[PDB]
Amino acid sequence: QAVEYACEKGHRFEMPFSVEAEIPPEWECKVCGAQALLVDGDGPEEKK
Repeated sequence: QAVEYACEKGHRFEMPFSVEAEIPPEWECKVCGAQALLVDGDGPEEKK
């Protein structure tokens, strides 16, 4: 149960969210510096 974000740097990272939340389709890249697109955001974090 973790959300997965992928930055335009090419890196993917997971962050803790609510599994009953509407996971934001994009988030700031905590890894390197970019806008990271949320992947598999069906609803639950690790729904996929």
